[PDB]
Amino acid sequence: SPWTATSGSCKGRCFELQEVGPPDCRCDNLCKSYSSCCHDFDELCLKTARGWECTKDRCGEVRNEENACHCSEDCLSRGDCCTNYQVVCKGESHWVDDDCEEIKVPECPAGFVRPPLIIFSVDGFRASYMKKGSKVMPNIEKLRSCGTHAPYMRPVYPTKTFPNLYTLATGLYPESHGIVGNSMYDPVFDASFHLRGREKFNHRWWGGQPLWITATKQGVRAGTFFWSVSIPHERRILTILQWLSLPDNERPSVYAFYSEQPDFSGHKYGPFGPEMTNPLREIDKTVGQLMDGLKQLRLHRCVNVIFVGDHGMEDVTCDRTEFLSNYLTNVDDITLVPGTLGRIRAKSINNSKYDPKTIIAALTCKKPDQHFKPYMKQHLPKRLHYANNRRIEDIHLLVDRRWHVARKPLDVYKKCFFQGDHGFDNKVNSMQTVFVGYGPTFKYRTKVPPFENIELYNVMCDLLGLKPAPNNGTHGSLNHLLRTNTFRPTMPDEVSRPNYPGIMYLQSEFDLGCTCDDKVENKLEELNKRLHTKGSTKERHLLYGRPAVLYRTSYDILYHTDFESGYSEIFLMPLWTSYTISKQAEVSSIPEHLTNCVRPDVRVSPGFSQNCLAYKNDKQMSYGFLFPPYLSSSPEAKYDAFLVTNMVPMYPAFKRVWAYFQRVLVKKYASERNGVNVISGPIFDYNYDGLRDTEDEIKQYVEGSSIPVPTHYYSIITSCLDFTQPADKCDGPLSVSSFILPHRPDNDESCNSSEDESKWVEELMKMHTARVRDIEHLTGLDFYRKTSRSYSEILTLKTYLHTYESE
Ligand SMILES: *[C@@H]1O[C@H](CO)[C@@H](O[C@@H]2O[C@H](CO)[C@@H](O[C@@H]3O[C@H](CO[C@H]4O[C@H](CO)[C@@H](O)[C@H](O[C@H]5O[C@H](CO)[C@@H](O)[C@H](O)[C@@H]5O[C@H]5O[C@H](CO)[C@@H](O)[C@H](O)[C@@H]5O)[C@@H]4O)[C@@H](O)[C@H](O[C@H]4O[C@H](CO)[C@@H](O)[C@H](O)[C@@H]4O[C@H]4O[C@H](CO)[C@@H](O)[C@H](O)[C@@H]4O)[C@@H]3O)[C@H](O)[C@H]2NC(C)=O)[C@H](O)[C@H]1NC(C)=O
Ligand SMILES: N#Cc1cc(Cl)cc2c1C[C@@H](Nc1ncc(C(=O)N3CCC34COC4)cn1)C2
Ligand SMILES: [Ca+2]
Ligand SMILES: [Ca+2]
Ligand SMILES: [K+]
Ligand code: NA
Ligand SMILES: [Zn+2]
Repeated sequence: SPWTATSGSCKGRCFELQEVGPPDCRCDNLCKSYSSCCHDFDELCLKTARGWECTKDRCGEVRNEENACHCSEDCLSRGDCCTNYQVVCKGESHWVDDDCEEIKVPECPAGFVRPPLIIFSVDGFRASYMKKGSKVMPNIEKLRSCGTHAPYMRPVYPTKTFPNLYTLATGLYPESHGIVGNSMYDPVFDASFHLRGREKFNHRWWGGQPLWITATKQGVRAGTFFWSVSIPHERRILTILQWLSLPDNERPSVYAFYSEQPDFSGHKYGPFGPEMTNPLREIDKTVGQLMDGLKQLRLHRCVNVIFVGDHGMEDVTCDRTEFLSNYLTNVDDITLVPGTLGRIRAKSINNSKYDPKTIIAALTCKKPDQHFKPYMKQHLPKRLHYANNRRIEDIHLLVDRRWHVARKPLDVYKKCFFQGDHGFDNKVNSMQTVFVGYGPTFKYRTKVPPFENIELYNVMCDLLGLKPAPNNGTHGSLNHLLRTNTFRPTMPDEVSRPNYPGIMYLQSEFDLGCTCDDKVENKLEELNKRLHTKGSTKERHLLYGRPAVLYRTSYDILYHTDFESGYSEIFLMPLWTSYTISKQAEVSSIPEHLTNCVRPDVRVSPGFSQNCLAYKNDKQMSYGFLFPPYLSSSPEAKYDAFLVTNMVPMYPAFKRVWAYFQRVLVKKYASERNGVNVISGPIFDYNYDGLRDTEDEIKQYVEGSSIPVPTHYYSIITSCLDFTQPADKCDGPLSVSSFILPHRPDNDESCNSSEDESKWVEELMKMHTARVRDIEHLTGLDFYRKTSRSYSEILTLKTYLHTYESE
């Protein structure tokens, strides 16, 4: 390691805020972790004498600087009283014993320019501990009941510690901030990141801009967020309280506490082992020390406190391990990053025999109850946002909750007794964690719906008056947590205006190789057809306004009896198709005579249309329709569903999924939700960056054509939250579920796909559930432009994820 001159001194420097560089010895809260503290750091900065609590006998003692904390009359002015000083010595109450009283305005001491923010972060604090441990956590239960709380907060994938803490700090997905696991190899650096050792302290791992840097760059001082493991929790609290006693111009406005518990014990004992009660009690006692200490400093109605976890904890035992050696012939030629997720790469880049395709195949649906599923990273559910980083191996194993994956059996017993772990898919209930906000800027006695931890950075910025660095939150989506300091964004400006084409082409101008048995012949209904094509039913089918197109392109709005679309002249297909299905709608067949019907659209030039010949010649690719012919309002309207402008390229394997969605599931949802509005369309994300591809990024076309092949198909399914009102006459808040289905040429993902669609398609769709915001990123469209609802409410709706977990 680098040389440090430990012969310097921490006198007058204990828990200094500014870092000093090698070779200078350190006195900060992380110095122990770098083995670089000055020789007298323990003696001066980690005093322990007489413990952490005042007692009657110590009240008004002569100050003894040796003591861990003080009970002398000068201690409040020095800022170093034991947290219970005023209770024991001055007849005050513990904070927890005081009634909840609304904090309508900050009540801060003179010299405080803004309410400080204290983040109280807890590792492995599973969401359900707030109910199941409530009898042993009175301080936490008071924060929860009196402040603003969610029933749970969704972590990021993988549900590991450093990825989640750093997402809290940055607002970024792991793929963007770079901490993609607790273990990583970076092929460009040729460097490895591990929990143990020095490499993880190198700045090149840590991307984005974390909150303490955002603060500092904008003139807001920060406490150092990382605490060496051996610093007792009592000392971390005392350190924060001492910093809060610094002069105004020296004093931070943002702070973080961290606890390794309950994660540490949860690994040993399982999430609900009897041994878990004590760690929860201890954390609660720490919270009480903080709050008593704030009360002493007259800050308990001034500071905003966030109580937040990184991830939950699941029951996992050594016996529930899958071994790759039971699947692969070649297990010595791979490197596996193991555990609650798998990542596989070649052991040697000089091995020309390594082949990811044969590895995937050998891992796919090989054992009936197989407890992991292999994916190429681009095929992972888009909601995980887990692909666009060179540190993420191409081959990924999604491991079932309660299981591990390992390379060989000896890997498990050459080192177990553990009973808990985490890392699984971030929709899994056991992985959910906690959020409580308490203070003047948060709401009083308020429950908010579950939300994702990527959203918190923005809020913490709002709490501190900071402009957030660019991040993956949706700023304004959490305004409903806040009494004040809301962020009031404007809707993005539409970049491309639509064309509204009329009838401009004769049938014979088209030479598309299409056919349709549609030659059948009325002045009464002549006018009706013309009205429908000029948009007379658009209010029924486009319920929340046209989506706005946020990039430069050429597209047409096309109206029909049963659906409206925004048709791209560049991609030769809709960007979006919008239609409403009432609870009373009937499903019908595709008539025998229309099975292979495709019809030219006389509003759209031959040159801006798909053609049927390309599909005939492309022996791998077929086609489907975005507005489903099955849900036509009448036999005559059904002809509109067969327009070439409603056609999209679909692999036969995918058509099985799509047809079941369209013929069975849409009507099921309309029945259950009292009507639904559906917006469906293609997505192109060939570079797996979560963002709309430009034309030049497209890697596959329908053979012999310029018709690009989507990587995914989306649908956004909206109805009235009050399901006593039909989707098309909803006066209040909305309810949404969405999906982003991978457009794959096989159903290998679905191990039961040989069975009828009723046994597997809906399961696939649930796995590929999505937020509206995910679709916005992937399409460059902006939805819900014209509703009766507040914009912040709509932002919340766009971040909603339908998870399909139990309670
Ligand atoms: C979630 O939120 C985040 C944040 O808003 C979104 O990420 C942004 O998306 C942008 C598009 O993908 C991306 O913009 C690019 O930035 C390039 C330079 O970036 C550097 O500087 C910024 C600013 O300080 C910094 O944040 C970057 O940090 C990344 O890289 C470092 C390593 O150096 C990492 O430590 C860090 O974690 C982060 O890595 C992540 O992003 C990079 C991409 O930058 C990925 O590769 C990583 O895997 C990881 O995900 C950088 O230090 C900039 O140079 C780009 O400009 C090109 O594009 C335009 C397009 O027209 C073109 O005109 C330009 O000429 C240029 O092209 C030329 O270079 C091409 C690339 O080599 C070349 O092929 C061409 O031929 C051209 O010569 C571009 O603007 C932005 O960096 C990230 N920011 C972050 C923090 O990740 C993210 O999209 C959101 N996610 C979702 C789903 O919404
Ligand atoms: N990023 C981030 C972030 C974001 C928020 Cl909102 C709060 C906090 C954080 C960070 C956290 N402090 C914290 N985390 C981990 C550790 C830890 O593990 N350490 C220190 C040495 C070892 C490495 O192995 C043992 C210590 N301290 C408090
Ligand atoms: Ca953790
Ligand atoms: Ca893309
Ligand atoms: K074909
Ligand atoms: Na299958
Ligand atoms: Zn852990």
